[PDB]
Amino acid sequence: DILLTQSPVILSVSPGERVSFSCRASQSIGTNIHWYQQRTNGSPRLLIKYASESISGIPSRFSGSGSGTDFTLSINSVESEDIADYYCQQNNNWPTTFGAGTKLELKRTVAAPSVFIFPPSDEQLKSGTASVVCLLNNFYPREAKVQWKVDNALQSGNSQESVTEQDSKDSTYSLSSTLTLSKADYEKHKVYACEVTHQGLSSPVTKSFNRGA
Amino acid sequence: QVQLKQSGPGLVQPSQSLSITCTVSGFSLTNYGVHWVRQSPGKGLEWLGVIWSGGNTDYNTPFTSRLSINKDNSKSQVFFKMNSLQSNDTAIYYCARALTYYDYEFAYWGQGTLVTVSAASTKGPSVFPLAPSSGGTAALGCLVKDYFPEPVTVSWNSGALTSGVHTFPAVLQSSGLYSLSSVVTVPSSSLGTQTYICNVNHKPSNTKVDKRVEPK
Amino acid sequence: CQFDYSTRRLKC
Ligand SMILES: *[C@@H]1O[C@H](CO)[C@@H](O)[C@H](O)[C@H]1NC(C)=O
Repeated sequence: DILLTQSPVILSVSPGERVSFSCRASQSIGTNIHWYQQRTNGSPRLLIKYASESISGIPSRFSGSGSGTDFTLSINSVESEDIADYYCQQNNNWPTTFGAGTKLELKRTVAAPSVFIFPPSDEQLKSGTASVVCLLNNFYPREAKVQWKVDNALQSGNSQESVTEQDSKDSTYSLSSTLTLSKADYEKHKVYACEVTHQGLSSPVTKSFNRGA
Repeated sequence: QVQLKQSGPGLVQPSQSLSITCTVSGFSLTNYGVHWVRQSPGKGLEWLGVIWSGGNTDYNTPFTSRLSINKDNSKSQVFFKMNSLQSNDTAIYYCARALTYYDYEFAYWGQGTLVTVSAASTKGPSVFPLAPSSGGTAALGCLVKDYFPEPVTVSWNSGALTSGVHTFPAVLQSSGLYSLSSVVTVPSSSLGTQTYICNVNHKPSNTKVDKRVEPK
Repeated sequence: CQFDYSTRRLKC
């Protein structure tokens, strides 16, 4: 099988810059390469066929070139909606094979998160479990720390984080941190607090509530 | 309007078989071949096979023995079946159509079918409100907890509310069950006027839940 | 990087 090597592994650029994806084939394949874009939760989207030929409905800023073993996909001016993974495909040689992909990330100005804290609903407490949720909304860059404290006791190992992919409009991230306790432990304490550290904040920001109100 | 719609996601036991239906529209199966591609953590995008216009099939070498593709032209359906699934066969499976009847330039894709190979049981989720308690902007959401397998879809107000919606990736809990939250920011002055409902669908368990989220 | 079937994105 033909081995397609895509470089680099991750591409980080700023809006408006030109950007080039590379696809190198293990042997000459002429111009029999196709490019695909995959957005978050999407199916692959055909961008370029046969190294350079255009595809109906694809913005003109996408273009391709190359022949033999070295191929290039270009975006002459990347937009925030181009945030995606990009794959090449060869079909000069059965069976058709795909490269491993290049992830395109977009830089932008630092944006501090907006922090919200959610107590567990009375409905969940009937099931004997308490989920406390801390939301960090629309921030950049991705790195962030969430520190949980229950009655000033530092929580460790009993929380989980989930981070969205870069937003297609403003290029920010959002983060959820879920602290999971048992109902018995939750009813034994009053002050629940998440402290958020981020580059866009001059000081750590703490959102807290008292069980009850 | 060429479209490919696949059957829903589901759980398959180890060593059991997988079945997926691809219903096409905007073209006839007698004029175009339908390809099958999967996308896994182990091997990324992987071409599996194809059933051509006349009914012939080609299978990629490592699937010659456990792959089978059929179709019904009149009903515009293509049937994908793979035997002896193992854990690393967990992937998203697509049907695809090329630009021409003979080529491999995949211009049209199905929406994908997440197939999970696991011995576990299917379990529908519980949905709990993230009730709003800064700067006129209130945040609220839904906690979709304790389901298996992936995926679950969340919309807001039956698709009418999309602005400011974040649906976080599912995370695996120690129980072997998934959990996620879906949030949205709204004007706080609309909490007493507008209703906010998250529409949760866990197709693997046929669980459909609408959760109204209110200030507590 | 590795494909993540939850988000259909490469996770590195
Ligand atoms: C699954 O495991 C088998 C056994 O080694 C291997 O041959 C195959 O390539 C694997 N498939 C993946 C990782 O998608």
